Amino acid sequence: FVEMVDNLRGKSGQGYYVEMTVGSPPQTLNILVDTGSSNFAVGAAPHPFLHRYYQRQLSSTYRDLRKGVYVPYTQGKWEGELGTDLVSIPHGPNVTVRANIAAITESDKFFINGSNWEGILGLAYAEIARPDDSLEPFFDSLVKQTHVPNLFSLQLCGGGSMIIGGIDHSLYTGSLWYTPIRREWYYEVIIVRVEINGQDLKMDCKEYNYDKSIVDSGTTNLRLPKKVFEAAVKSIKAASSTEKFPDGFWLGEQLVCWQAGTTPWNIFPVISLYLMGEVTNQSFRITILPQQYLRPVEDVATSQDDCYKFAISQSSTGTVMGAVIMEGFYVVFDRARKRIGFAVSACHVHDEFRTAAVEGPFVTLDMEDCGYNIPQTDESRSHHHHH
Ligand SMILES: CCCc1cscc1C[C@H](NC1=NC(C)(C)Cc2cc(Cl)ccc21)C(=O)O
Ligand SMILES: [Zn+2]
Ligand SMILES: [Zn+2]
Ligand SMILES: [Zn+2]
Repeated sequence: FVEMVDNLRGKSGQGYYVEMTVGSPPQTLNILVDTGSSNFAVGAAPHPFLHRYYQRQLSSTYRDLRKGVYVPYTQGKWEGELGTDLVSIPHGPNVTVRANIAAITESDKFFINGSNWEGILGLAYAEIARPDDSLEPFFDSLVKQTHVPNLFSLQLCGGGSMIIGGIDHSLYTGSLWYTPIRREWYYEVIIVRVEINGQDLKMDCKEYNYDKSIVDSGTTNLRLPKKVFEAAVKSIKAASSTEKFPDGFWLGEQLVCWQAGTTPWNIFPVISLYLMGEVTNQSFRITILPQQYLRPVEDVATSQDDCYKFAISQSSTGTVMGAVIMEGFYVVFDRARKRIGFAVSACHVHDEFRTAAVEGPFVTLDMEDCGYNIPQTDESRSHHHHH
């Protein structure tokens, strides 16, 4: 897949984007790759932080679906008008498809200064598409209309590659290990064990996946459920206790610095997440270096210093394995086989003495179902799904 290597740009803090062309003649736009959502949505009116956007009036192949859509986040919102147009990925597969496109007409705190993407590509499943699961996501349209294989892989480099329809063995080293997709909505997986510098957190493993665990290229941080977040911070604090940081650091709200080149990497522990194997009673681990969760941020005054933000944060909506965790790894989203693969990426994050790793198997004489069952609402229970 030589044509698809290096088809991503961006960083964990602002997102990774791929070029896509919409309409005819083709309008080229840079589009955020988001495995945490399922809508293809592009800015479609002027915005102070955009200079280009999708002009529906310039596309001869645009069709209005005459239905609006409103997508609120905790942190902002986008809204728009649904339609369809021709869509290609110029540094992707040699195919063109008719896809749904939400033309974003208004938004709040969605587009950010200097991100360089004008739209989001929701790669997750129809169950979570807005307004409902009848709006076919982009990837489903791609596979249905072209028989490209039903899989894509992400190598995020903190630069990167989204390989559509296959696995490129140049982008990884060592074994690819697969964890099952628990349910096809988010890319949901199950964590069976957590260690921080070799020490087991020793929590009921359902706590790890409360109320889900997901792989999300649209989220910067590793996000952890409250109880797990507190046990991890306690453990990382213990390891690094030669350094007393302000509370705002552990909250992600403040940088901590050392003199250029002197950052004591060794006092920050590795985190291993053991993911359910394809074989019952097997798991494998992904091992995250401190350089993945302590992220450099160059502030104006501190030119003499390397300064860092803590990129693990508390969640009330489950574990999120966001971009800073994926950056170590070649991640295969094998929708055909309902599984996600992890291998050590060819773009390595390095540490003096330790390596981000993917290792297995680890066998357990049980476990234990570590999956959590989200309490079924009457709203969910009642919608009919006639497919
Ligand atoms: C790696 C992408 C990071 C990135 C680009 S813009 C903001 C971020 C940080 C991200 N939040 C968001 N992600 C996307 C996928 C764009 C969805 C969304 C919508 C709104 Cl209305 C506000 C923030 C975010 C996070 O919470 O971590
Ligand atoms: Zn190009
Ligand atoms: Zn019905
Ligand atoms: Zn349905």
